Formats: sequence, C-alpha cells, structure tokens
Amino acid sequence: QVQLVQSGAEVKKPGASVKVSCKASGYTFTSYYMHWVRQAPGQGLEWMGIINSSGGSTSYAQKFQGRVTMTRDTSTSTVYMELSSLRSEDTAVYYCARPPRNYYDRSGYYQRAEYFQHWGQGTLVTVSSASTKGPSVFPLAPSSKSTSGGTAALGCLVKDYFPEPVTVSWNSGALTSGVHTFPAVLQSSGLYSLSSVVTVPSSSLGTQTYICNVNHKPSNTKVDKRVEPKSC
Amino acid sequence: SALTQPPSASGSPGQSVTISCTGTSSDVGGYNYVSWYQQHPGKAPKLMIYEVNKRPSGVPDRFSGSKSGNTASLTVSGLQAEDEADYYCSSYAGSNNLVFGGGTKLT
Amino acid sequence: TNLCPFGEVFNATRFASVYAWNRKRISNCVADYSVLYNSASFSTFKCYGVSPTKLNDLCFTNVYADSFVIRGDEVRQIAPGQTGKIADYNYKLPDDFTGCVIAWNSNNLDSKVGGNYNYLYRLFRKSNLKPFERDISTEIYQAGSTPCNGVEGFNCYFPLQSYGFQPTNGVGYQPYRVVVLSFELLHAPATVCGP
Amino acid sequence: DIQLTQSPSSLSASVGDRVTITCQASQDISNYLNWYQQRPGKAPKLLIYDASNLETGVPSRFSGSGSGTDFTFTISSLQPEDIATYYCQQYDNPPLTFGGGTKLEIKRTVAAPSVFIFPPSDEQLKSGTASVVCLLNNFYPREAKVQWKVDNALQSGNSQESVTEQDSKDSTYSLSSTLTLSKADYEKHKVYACEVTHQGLSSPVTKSFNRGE
Ligand SMILES: *[C@@H]1O[C@H](CO)[C@@H](O)[C@H](O)[C@H]1NC(C)=O
Repeated sequence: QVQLVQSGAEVKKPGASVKVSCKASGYTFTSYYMHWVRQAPGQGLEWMGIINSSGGSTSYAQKFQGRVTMTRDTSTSTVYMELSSLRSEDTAVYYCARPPRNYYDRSGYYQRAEYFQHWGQGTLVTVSSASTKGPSVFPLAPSSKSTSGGTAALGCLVKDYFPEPVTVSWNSGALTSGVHTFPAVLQSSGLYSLSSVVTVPSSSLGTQTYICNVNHKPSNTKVDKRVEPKSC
Repeated sequence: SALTQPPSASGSPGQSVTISCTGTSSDVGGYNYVSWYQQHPGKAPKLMIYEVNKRPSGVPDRFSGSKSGNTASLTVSGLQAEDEADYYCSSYAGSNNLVFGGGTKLT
Repeated sequence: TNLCPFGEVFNATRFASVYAWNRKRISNCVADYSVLYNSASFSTFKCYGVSPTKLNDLCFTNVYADSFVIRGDEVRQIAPGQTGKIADYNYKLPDDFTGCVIAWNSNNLDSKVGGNYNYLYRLFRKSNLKPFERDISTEIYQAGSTPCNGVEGFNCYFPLQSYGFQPTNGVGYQPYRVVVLSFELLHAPATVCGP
Repeated sequence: DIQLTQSPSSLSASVGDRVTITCQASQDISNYLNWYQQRPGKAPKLLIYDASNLETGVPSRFSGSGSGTDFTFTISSLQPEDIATYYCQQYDNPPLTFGGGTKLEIKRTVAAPSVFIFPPSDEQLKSGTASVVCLLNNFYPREAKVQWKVDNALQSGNSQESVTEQDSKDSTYSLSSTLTLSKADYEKHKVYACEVTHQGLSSPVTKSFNRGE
C-alpha cells in the first residue's frame, strides 16, 4: 500500500510562513518526483512546483517564485513545502502528489508522465489575524421519543471554534453508517460551528453506547462526549 | 425443514417483534452469512438484512439483525401496518449449500 | 560471434502465461540492442533508469529477459509503481527499476477461433507480490469467512483465470506479448556489454 | 501558461444518463491531458490519463478522447457514486494547469425529509447561549423551507442553515437549522417548534417541544 501523510492543518498570521510536511510510505522514496498542488476553498486546483526526491532539484511556478521553498529528507522519506509572506489568497488546502516514473522513448526521448496517481489527505492553511479558539462540544439528544418509529437520531454540536477544520467521528471511527457531518457555518461572531448527526435503530439505544469524538488539531483540543437520550 | 423459524410471530405498533431463526453449529452457529428477507404476498422477496447485522441501502433502521449461538434474530422496532409480510432467513450451510427457513407471517 | 540470443526470447514459438512468466538469464555475450530499438514492430517501448540509445556502450553484471503475455490495457501495469491485478498478483516491477519494457500486439499468434484459453492470469492472492516474484500455486483462494476446505464454492474461487482471447475482441482486450529487460549492476565482473 | 476551459461549469443528470464534459486548451497539447474526480472533502482521484487511457481500477463506464486543443470525457451510465467535481489537467508544457471544474449532480425521485428536533443541552445553558437544532435527514430536492416558531411567533434573522453534499449512495440531502438565542430570551417562552415545508411533503411537518420537560 502506498501512503502520503501530510501534517496537521495550521493557522498563521498574514505575512508569516507555513511549512507543510508530506511523509511517503510504501514505496522507494528516492525514485519518484513529488509535486505540490494548492486548492483555494471553493476554487479549483493550482500547480505549485516539483521537487526531485533523489537529488533535490526544484522547480517552482512563476507565481510562487521567491516565496515557496521545497525541502526533502531522504532518511525520513519526507517532503517539506514552505510558503512565506502569506496573504488571504493563500488560505487553501495543500496536497502533495506522486506521478509515475518518467520513461525514455524508443528513440531516446525523455518522455515526462506528470499525472498524479497518489495524493495526500491535504493540509488546510488558514491565513487570518484572528486568534485560535477551542470548540465546545454539546450533545444533541433525541429527548423526544423518536425511538417510537424504530429510528432514533443523535448528534453532537461543535460550537464556537476557530479555525477550520474539526474532525468528528463516532465510536472512535467504528460507526460510519448513517453519519452526517454538516459543513461548518461562519457565525456572526467570526467563529465556526457545525453539527454531526447519526441515525441508529431505537433497539440499540440501550444496548450500544454512542460516543462522539471531536478533534480540533489547531487548538490541540480533543473532546469525547457520550450522547444519552434525555428522559422527560 | 432444515431450519426452525416459528411460523407465526405477531406484534403491535410502536412495540418490537423478535423473529427467531434457529440452526445448528454447522449452518447458523459457525459462520456469519445470515440473511433476512421480507416478502409481501404476490411480490418478490426483498433483502432486509445480510451478513447478520447489515442493513442494505434503503432499508429503514427499524429492522435490526442479531445473532446468539445457534439462533439469529430479526427485530422490528417501529412496527407499522406495512410490515405485515412473510419473513424468511437464509444461512450458509457449507460450500455450495444455502438453506432457507420456513417463513414467519408477521401480523 | 557470440551475440546475445535476443531472438530466442522475442521470436519464441510459445510464450508463458503472466502468472508463470518465463525468465531468461543473459550473461557471457555481446548485446546488440540495436536490433530492438531500430525496429518499429513494437506497440510500447518504455525504458526506466537508462536510455535505449546509450545501451550499446554500457556494461552490466547480469541481464534478465522476462517474457509473458497479458491483455491490451493491462500492459500499463508493467511499469514501476503501478497497481492492478497483473502488477499485484502476477508480475511486479520494483520502484527502483532500471530496465526496459517492450510490448507488442500478438492477436494473430495468440488468439484463435472460439478463443484461446491456454493463457492464464492470477486474479486472487493473499498478499501483493514482491518485485520479481512468481506464484504458481493453485490454492483455492479464501475470499470470505468460509474455510473452503480445498474445494471451490461460496467465497472460494480458483486463483487463476482464463484470458479468453477472441480474435474479434477490442484492442484493449487483445493479447499482447511483453518482454522486460532488467539490467542489474552488482559488485561482480560486468559480463554483458555491447560494441 | 496554457489555459483550460471546462464546459459546462455545472450539470444535473438522472441515473443511467450519458454524461459528456469538454476541456478546451488555449494551445496544442497532443494528448498530455488527464482527468480527475474530486469528491467533496477528499483529494482528487485520477480517472483518465493521456486523455484516452483508463486508470487501473476505474469502471468501464468512464472514457476519454480528443487531441490538439479539444478533449472530451464521457460517462456511459451515470451511477449515484459518480457525483463529484471533474477537472482536466495538462502536462505538455510547464507550468501545469487545471480546468475550472464541472460540478456534476444527480437528478433523483422526490424524497421526503425525516424531521428531528434537539433542544439546547443542560450543559450549554450554563454558558448563557442556547442552541436549538432542527435536522432534515435524507430528502430531495435540495430546496426546503424551515421556519422557527417560538410560542407560535415566527423567528427571523437568528437561524443558520447547513446543507450536506449529495450522498454517494441514495443521492439525497440533509439540512441543519440552528437557532441561537440568549438564555434570558430562551427562558422567556415555552413552545419551540420547527416547521418544515418540502416538495415531498403533502402538508407542512411540525416538530415541537416544550421547554423544561
Ligand atoms: C525476429 O524475426 C524477424 C524476421 O526474420 C527479425 O527481423 C527480427 O530481428 C527477429 N527478432 C530478434 C530480436 O532477433
């Protein structure tokens, strides 16, 4: 199995620098090029540059020339990308990508094959003045006997956090069927908020325990919450 | 024959019905390929539960499968009038052998 | 004098199935790679880690010529870092490959009326193959929780499968013959060179 | 810099429909074009490379063709899990560029929402703010009207909505309407109701609760 693991999402003040990490596992690291691709929220994909894992040769795009630096460590099989002098346009998700090996033609022509087979999970870089804040997790209990009718819905409310994103799982990831994690909402207070709901059989409301796990890495906040129905 | 499913389970709206499907170690007890089908008279069977506890796409959460020893059990939680049908259980009886139950007419 | 028997491999009568890919050692001969790179009878001719033009002026420890038959599209899988049935379960090239993959269409030679079923490929395996590994075992593959008890059945399938090369098949499903030249350089006397 | 234009920018097709997208390049790139399928939240997934070659592991229903400046990407029968944004990419000349994107959606049969309500937690009342949540689960189409009635008085400007992306299985939507009040304002009234009007509903559905039970 091939795997690209990128560093946690970060928030940085305008004008500062971010360094994003991409650790390759499950293939010989020094045998493929690594490319970087940035994607602004709601916008499309934009190319950043290429780095040679073997020798360290680097080619950045003219738009980022002088502000982006690509680093490589062979021993740990990782690639670093640093963007300096950040602006509001740079708030985006950053992916590493591995294309296959460039091959030689029958004639001896160097044929580049720059299609991206393997991508990382993405690193969100939020560029903002605003200070980070930790979230507050609250249980949304199906107090109303929605159990009558065979199906109950329980949920977790992640209120007043900054910045994006938060990871919400159920039962440490052991429950994925019928999970709806809503997109975040930017409140009037300039803080984010979201809800994650799950539909479960009423029969299991007493048999299985339902824990929601919220993880906000930018604030190093991890909150488990046991969601129990309110008995009126 | 080959399975014991009680022919005639019944229930009331809002309540829960547990339909049993009893086999031996070699069919139901040993392996985790058990299926529950619902069939309305005159229509084809519809899959409600597969691999003991798995609800397929489009089945309400009311139907919940389980297993204990040599007995599988289908639980209907949110009983409605529409649930009045014949419920069959199927299980792996060995390589190249699949065994169905007698059927339970849920009233 | 003492040329390398590339004709023995390329122009061979019958080719082994991909799961049982046939490897031929090349040592103690002068290699005229020109015969290959000057020919235009090839569908795909890709080389990793070395140029075919610069081959006649290089020495290596040993040269292996692996040869087999796959279907049209699956030819893609014979390349470093690729996934798929052929690359995972049949024939895997190392990521640090230093060689050349040469494949050509052989619909006329390998397919026949009613389809040719002499060519197999492995569809199931417990784990992916290490580079340059060969698994010719025919153990009934256990796909589910059932024991399988050495007999095919529910979630128990034969590991190999027939390609079924019909002459009327699309280009993507036509039999292609592949030869993979591997140029290993160890701490040994380089016994294979060119002009 | 080679510019790529994608046509269309959005589209909606039914299950089993044949879908076709076009990518036009400002310059000639022989076939050094690739197609990616980025699902929401996930990374891009390579489906077609060299403009005509299916990537190992892609269903047979996907195809690509074209040359020069014009390329096309085709889906034989649109399956529910195909909903994503599709991008084209060139690598004929640095730097690499991507298309605008084509958000593809599913046209589905009308489905009614399951409506649930959640009063504010006892823990959150300690903090001064109260949040009442209304959930609209598994409906279609995306449009739905959600009204908050506090003591049968319509609330406005205090609620926010969040809508999930189209489900990869049943092609439905889900909606969360959060009404945020002060504890003082929350304790002023008794009956909190969420009234949902949707196409798949014959009459408006109201899910209410009384404060303090
Ligand atoms: C195979 O035979 C043909 C025709 O006689 C010849 O031109 C070709 O060079 C041969 N292949 C090799 C590698 O010797």
